[PDB]
Amino acid sequence: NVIQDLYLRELKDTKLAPSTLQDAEGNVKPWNPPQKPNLPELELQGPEALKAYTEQNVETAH
Amino acid sequence: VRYEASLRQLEQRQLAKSVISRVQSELGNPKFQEKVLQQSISEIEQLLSK
Amino acid sequence: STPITGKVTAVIGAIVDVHFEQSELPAILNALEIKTPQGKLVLEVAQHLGENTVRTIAMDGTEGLVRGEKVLDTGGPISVPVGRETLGRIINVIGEPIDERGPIKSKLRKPIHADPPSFAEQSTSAEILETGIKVVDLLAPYARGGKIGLFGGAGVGKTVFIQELINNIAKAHGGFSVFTGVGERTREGNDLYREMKETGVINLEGESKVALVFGQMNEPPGARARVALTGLTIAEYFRDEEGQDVLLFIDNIFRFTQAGSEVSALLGRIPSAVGYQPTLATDMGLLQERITTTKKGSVTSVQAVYVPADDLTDPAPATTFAHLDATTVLSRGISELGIYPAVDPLDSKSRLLDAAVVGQEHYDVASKVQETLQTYKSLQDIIAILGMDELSEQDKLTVERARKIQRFLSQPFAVAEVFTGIPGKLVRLKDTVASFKAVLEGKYDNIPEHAFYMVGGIEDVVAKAEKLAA
Amino acid sequence: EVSSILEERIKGVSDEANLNETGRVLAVGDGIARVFGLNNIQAEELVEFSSGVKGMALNLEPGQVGIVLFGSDRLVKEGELVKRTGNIVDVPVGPGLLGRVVDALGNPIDGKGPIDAAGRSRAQVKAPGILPRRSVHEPVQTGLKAVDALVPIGRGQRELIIGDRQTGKTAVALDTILNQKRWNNGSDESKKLYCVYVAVGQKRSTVAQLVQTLEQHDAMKYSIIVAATASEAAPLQYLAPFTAASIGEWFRDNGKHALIVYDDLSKQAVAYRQLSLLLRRPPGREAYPGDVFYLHSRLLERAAKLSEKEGSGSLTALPVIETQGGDVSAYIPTNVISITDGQIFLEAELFYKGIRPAINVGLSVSRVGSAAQVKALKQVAGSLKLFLAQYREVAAFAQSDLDASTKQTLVRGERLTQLLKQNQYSPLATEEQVPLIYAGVNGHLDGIELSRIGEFESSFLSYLKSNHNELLTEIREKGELSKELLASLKSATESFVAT
Amino acid sequence: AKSAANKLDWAKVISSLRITGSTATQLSSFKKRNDEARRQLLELQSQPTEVDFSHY
Repeated sequence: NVIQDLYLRELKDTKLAPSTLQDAEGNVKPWNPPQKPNLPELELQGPEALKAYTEQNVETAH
Repeated sequence: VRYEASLRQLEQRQLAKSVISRVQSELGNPKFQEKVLQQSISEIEQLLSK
Repeated sequence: STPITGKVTAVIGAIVDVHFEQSELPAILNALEIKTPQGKLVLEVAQHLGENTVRTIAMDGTEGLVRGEKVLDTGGPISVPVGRETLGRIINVIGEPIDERGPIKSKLRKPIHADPPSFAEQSTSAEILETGIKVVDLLAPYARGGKIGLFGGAGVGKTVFIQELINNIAKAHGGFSVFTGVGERTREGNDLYREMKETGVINLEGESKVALVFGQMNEPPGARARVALTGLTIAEYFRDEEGQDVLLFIDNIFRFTQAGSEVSALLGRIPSAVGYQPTLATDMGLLQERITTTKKGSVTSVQAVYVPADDLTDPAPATTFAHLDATTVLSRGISELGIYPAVDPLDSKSRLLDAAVVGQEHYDVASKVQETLQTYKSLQDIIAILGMDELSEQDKLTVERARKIQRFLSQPFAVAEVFTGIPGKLVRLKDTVASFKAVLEGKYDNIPEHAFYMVGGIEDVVAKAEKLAA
Repeated sequence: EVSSILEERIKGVSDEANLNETGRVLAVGDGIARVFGLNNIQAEELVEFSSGVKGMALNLEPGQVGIVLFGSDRLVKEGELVKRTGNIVDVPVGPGLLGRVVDALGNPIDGKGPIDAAGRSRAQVKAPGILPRRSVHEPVQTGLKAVDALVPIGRGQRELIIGDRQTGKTAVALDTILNQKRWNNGSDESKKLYCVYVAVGQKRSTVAQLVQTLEQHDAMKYSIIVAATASEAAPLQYLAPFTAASIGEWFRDNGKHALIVYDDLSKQAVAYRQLSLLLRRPPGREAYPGDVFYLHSRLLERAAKLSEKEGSGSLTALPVIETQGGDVSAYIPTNVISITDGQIFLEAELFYKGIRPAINVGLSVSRVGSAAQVKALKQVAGSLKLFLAQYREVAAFAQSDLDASTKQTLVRGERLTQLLKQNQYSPLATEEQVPLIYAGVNGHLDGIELSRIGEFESSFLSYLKSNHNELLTEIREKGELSKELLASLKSATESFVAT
Repeated sequence: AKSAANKLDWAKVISSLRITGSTATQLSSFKKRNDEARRQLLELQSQPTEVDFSHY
């Protein structure tokens, strides 16, 4: 009755205003994709290492 | 997704002021008078059905 | 001025009956204002007695009231102001700054009779708060969104406990906190205000990651009931509207009970057991239910409770005991032993204090601690009559460990720089679990008892062992 | 849009003509509106206000009918028209409530929409008489060994769960529900106990955790959670066990079996206290209403094992009473203790001593006891009662230079005490419960170190599962132990004990 | 692989049984044990490689 009148009128005559998209961006964290787990260096180099490892070793006790 | 859910609530509050506006419109218009006459005859029919 | 004008008919203390005019009636839980040279007295409408005569409860003092005094009707449930400009000022019950940090720059106002969230809204807990306090962390770990409860004697450093918690956890947390003090000393209030300005959490040159709502005991009982409600609504605004998680702190919730009991009597309700309000359960319940972790936020209440004459068999503490999720018992005896923590370790219980959820190692360690202490307590009777010497070797090793553990639970606090002066120590959760495991294994049974006493973590215990040694 | 859908639903409500018998509130205070009007009104009739609040009408006085409002007074106002709903309390009953968390009226608070409801039946109804009784013998196995052997009960029967405040009181209860899954899976509807947990005055979060745990153990598919939460008001709480019982009648009437756990009547009492005091009725002993006994007696006598003649059905019940600091002399406990057919009494020392379950079996009793319980389990647990009895007496002799006889008792007894520990929220299958106790009976566990009891237990079970799963199936299916079966079982135990 | 890493670690405990000293034995065993435990914990902890877009 009044229900029908109120509804018909309410829906029709009052148009939704959807939110500002900019504000939505604000309320989310923006995020651009993370980059690189890195390439870590090749452990040990030169005949410094070779000599060190061969020579230093004798680390068995008597 | 969170802001989307918030927007659903916000839509309801947007629609809340729309209810207030529509209430003011019904009570403003001589629909206030003319639909009261409609209610009167509807009650006459209802009460006659008793 | 509303044409809803009522004339007082009876001033019989807080009960003030008003005689609103024909047809015009407010509604239960509404707010009436009576303009006075003592601001506006707020009357919360609590009954209708009909014939356009309502019966309402006073909040502000009722002295000088003229019987027949015109009463405007605000028309709705007492609405406080909420915002992020409520942060950093002491707001009294009637929503007025009593620290005079100028008028609150309200965004929104809300009623203080906001309804608790529904079952659907609640989001199931699993977060683990950690306070960096060894007893708490190990023996009753806290959870974010929890309902921590500081059951204890009268201010048995109860305030001191809250101060430590705020000092560590609040500052650590980026979110807001809400410190609400219901009926605590106005001396103590000034110290807290100064102190939290000092900790800078209240920064008057900036914003504040905490708000204060201090209602103190010198305010009529009716106002005392709705100090809690007032604070709660600010927290809801934070949880909901700002979305941010918080850590609520309320003090002391026995005052909330006591206040409610008093105005029940005035309201004429037949007093229940130990004079408590018949509506005690629901009042506590509304308060607790309102505080919850939702899919909008998380609120971690820490509610001080004063346990009269240290009897938890008293119905008011016992009812609260059910209603809370992370109980703590602060025993006088343990305070007297000089240990601060004053906690009763066997009586600490928390919603999160599981097995796997606290970690298998943590669980096992804690099971061992509990047994050791429980044994020590059991053997205390044997030691009492028979004597210490009639115990076994296994028992003696257990006693030695228990005394060491007892004093290893001692952890200095920053808020005992006003006591001892000794700077606080706070030990991270992982570190505590590891350190306690060692002690139990007896890896630190080569460390003196007093080198655990009133010193923090394992590094400190070892260091104090060296210190005592030389 | 959500806006359009909501509008559609509301729009689809129009036209009134139902209102007839009006009342007008004279004064509304304390949730006790007092109306002059509603001349013809049934007692505890549902009434719908102008605000829309619903009530029952406990006081029918000569000039006023004192409606009790179920809801908040926030929207209620004085002088209000009070339409007469015209129905004394009735609740949907049906199979749909399986897997439904519902509020007292029945409105799902888990929002699982419409309920498959095969009746609306009144909530306050009279209990099954003398003639509706068949002999009680049907096992109730909770998967907790102490309960199952030391204090077991039959279906349709009472038995209190009176114990220390929130010491996992709900946890002790929850263990049973999980064990009902095993039987539930089985087709037979005597093995389908359709459980009801009645959460009275309980936080929505706490019950959410309960619900979540139940979902995890998939127990929701025979579980019903009747919820009167802490927020839910005292009228709902007052009717909460009664309403729940009516649901139980439908299953029972169908000849099926079910288990209703009223948790906790201590909060029910307080709600009744709130109602009575507010209705200005004189309060009984310990400020708990005088006719609270009458409420409890009506509720607790509805649990019944029906006659074969009137169809064998049952409605097992397990009321939970929260001991206020271990007080069992309190008025609400004393009354309940008399009505109940058994008690289980949780004990704080035991909890502290890491005995979980913390049940003190001395102060646990069953008045149905051995009448129901597996015959097999009866055979191998007569000894257990006697052994434990000695262990209790010789318990205090545990604190020096001790007699060999006492010391032997202590060895057997201590191992048993460790054995009855069970990691809460894990129930055990009876066909493996019988073996564990059997081992203890054969005293082969005397030779097992206390710490190694736990490891032994699971290992023994696995050893039985691989090696002697013939035995496990035999124990299960025979449900009885022949001397030959006990022989073979002993051999298996010996063999495992050796390793 | 990972079974190699841990097997040689424990093997080296019993090799150090037969060769006195373990000065850098423990450092080799420790390193292979560490990264083995890290990758197994990585692969089992592993969140998806990409975002979903089915439901959300």
